[PDB]
Amino acid sequence: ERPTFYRQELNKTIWEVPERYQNLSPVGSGAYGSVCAAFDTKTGLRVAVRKLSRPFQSIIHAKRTYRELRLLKHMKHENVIGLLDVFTPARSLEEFNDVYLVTHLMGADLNNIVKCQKLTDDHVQFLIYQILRGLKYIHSADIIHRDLKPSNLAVNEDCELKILDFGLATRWYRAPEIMLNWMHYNQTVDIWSVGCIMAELLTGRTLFPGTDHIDQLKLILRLVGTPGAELLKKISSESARNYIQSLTQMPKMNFANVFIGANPLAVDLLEKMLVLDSDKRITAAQALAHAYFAQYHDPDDEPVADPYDQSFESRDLLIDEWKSLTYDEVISFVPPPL
Amino acid sequence: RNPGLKIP
Repeated sequence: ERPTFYRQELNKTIWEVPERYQNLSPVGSGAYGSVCAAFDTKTGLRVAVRKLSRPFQSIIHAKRTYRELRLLKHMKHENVIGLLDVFTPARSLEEFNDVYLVTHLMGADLNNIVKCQKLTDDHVQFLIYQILRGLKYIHSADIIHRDLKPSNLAVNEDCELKILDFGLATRWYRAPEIMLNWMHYNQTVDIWSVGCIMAELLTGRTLFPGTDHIDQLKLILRLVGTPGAELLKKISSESARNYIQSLTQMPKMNFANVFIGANPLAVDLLEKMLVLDSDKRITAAQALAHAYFAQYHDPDDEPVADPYDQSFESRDLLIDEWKSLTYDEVISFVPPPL
Repeated sequence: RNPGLKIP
């Protein structure tokens, strides 16, 4: 059951794909690889076909390719990007060179939505709900996205949302304890991101649009107050604690003064997401039970994920061993039902 | 969500 492939050259890139993928139109390149928009004649969907660039040129890249394929193959949730297909033209491991990934082609991200209409409070509830729904699932497999932001959130005409682009304007949504490497971060780094996204959808302004890391950190600390003793004790870097102790202390602001005219339940949830100490931020699963989502919360329709074995991260392997493991993941892929 | 969001 190996498909028929056809080979063509678009840009300076060669594409060898099964003939089910028609009218390949290049949509750009980068470190993530070349991407073409295409038509999937088997499912009738428009898809993105992503060809990885140099997936096995180093130990580092070969392991990175394996990590990506394992992760994408595990994500099965209606609010998270899923893998429609993965393929190689190679008929054997010894021919194995190229990896292609296929996803549903996403027609608009959250920024494109905001540029075409004014969102209602109900739109915001549903968008944020779906982010938190997806995160509960991601976090339940001990995955941290690390890079939530509006450009990584796809939205369709029915206002249905999907989390895209798992990690490994760029800093504005990032938690302060990883923007400056204060500590080993938990998954509530993503909850901070959701807070920044939510505040921006409500006010129409970026919450913390700092230029450099320091300028940004001061805007954050102006809203949420400077770290107290309990948080300082959790910061590993002696230099970080010394920098923090040099700052003039600042109390937390009253958010109702910052977000005047927003649904008080929305403001209340933001207060629970944008807490400086990550150990006290609301989790995705708790946040779904917040009164703000009462129209959408359904405890029996907020699934968790299967356990995700990441013990490969501590394996020290040869470049061709990472390449062989990736090949197994390619040949063992089962497509989703439809 | 019933009425259609606008797409660019």
